[PDB]
Amino acid sequence: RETQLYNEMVLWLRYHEKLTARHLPLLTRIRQDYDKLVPRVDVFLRGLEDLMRAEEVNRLMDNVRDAAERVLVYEVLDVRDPLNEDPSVLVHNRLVYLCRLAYAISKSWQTLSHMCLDRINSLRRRLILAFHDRPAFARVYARNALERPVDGTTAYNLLRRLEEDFLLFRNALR
Amino acid sequence: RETQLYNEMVLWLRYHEKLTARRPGHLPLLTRIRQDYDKLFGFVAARPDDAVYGDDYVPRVDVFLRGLEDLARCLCAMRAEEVNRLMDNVRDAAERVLVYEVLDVRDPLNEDPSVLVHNRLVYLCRLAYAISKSWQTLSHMCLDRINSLRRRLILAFHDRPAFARVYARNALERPVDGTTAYNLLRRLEEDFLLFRNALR
Amino acid sequence: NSDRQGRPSAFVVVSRITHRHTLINVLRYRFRVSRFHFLNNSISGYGPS
Repeated sequence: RETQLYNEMVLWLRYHEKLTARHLPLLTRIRQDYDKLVPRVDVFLRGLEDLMRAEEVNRLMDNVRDAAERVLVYEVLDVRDPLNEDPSVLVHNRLVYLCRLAYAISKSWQTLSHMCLDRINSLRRRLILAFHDRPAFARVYARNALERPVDGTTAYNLLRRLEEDFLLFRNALR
Repeated sequence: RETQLYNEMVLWLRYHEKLTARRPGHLPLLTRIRQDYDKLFGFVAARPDDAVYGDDYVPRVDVFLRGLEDLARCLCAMRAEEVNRLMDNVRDAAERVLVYEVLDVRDPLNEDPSVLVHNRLVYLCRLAYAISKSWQTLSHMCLDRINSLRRRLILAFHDRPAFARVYARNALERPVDGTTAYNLLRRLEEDFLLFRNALR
Repeated sequence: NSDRQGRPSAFVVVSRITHRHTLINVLRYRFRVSRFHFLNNSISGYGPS
């Protein structure tokens, strides 16, 4: 279906626009502790290794793997706190947790954004195939809107100017 | 009952584990003692500790208060409200151990690099005497609530001699344990199968 | 010490040593206590002198 894949390109792009519009308890407390103790974070993750039970680490890698796929809903393992009394080693363990989590958020941010660009690009292939369909006037305007790789502000403005394409698909597929 | 004090055994440990998960390893206080620990010995050598969380840190303060009392004795020359800004924030930090306050010390004294900066560790060591002691008071109160329940769960072994009754005590005949009790709690679905087989 | 001078201190020093740089260094050996205080009113004033 074409109206099903046009409903698909509306849904992926509003998904992508809601995503790229949208963490303060991540970035603020990392940056304020780094001054006292995201490319900044990885080198600081390299720095924290320069500057502990097995379980604690089992939860540590668990929440990092889980919140990388559960990107919206991030768990707050707090800190298990079986470490030494010094302010600096609990701080260094808690901040590695934030560096491992934010880098998991960063990798998730790159995978979600690239897939949102990919699936609209795969739908863009179907919509030039929608241009290839029979001969209607808005089919020609369908490609001329959509022969451009996926960008934030441009295709968002085009969605309000693809009010022609719904009268296309009624007149094309009924 | 029995599952009341078995629940509260889990309640205080999960109530404790959380506090320990949340330990306030004070960076601001440590930064300001470490600055002032550097600065007083410049004065002392001319004559014109670490883990602010250590159990041993409380007698480290108790010696280092006397280490400053021996250096304030050699330089016996300071406002009353200054001593009130000292002691009033100390008692609150002993009651509000989570949130520790810093004071820009009220500066009435000599402009020498001692008597300013010594007055800082007049306050930054009573605060370290406030945070480190009062953490031990609340924690030993948390450990005494658990060890009272430890006697209550000796009485679980005093029940009908089921095996998981004997497994209950053999997981619980130890004093406090940050790592052991918490991991131990997770592996006691046998005890949920025990007590329902015990008192239904 | 206190008031943009603190206090002045005068000396008369006899010396076998004639060389200047080896002479001033043994006064820095002697007057490091002023050199404690030569930093203290140097850090008290960023702009005073």
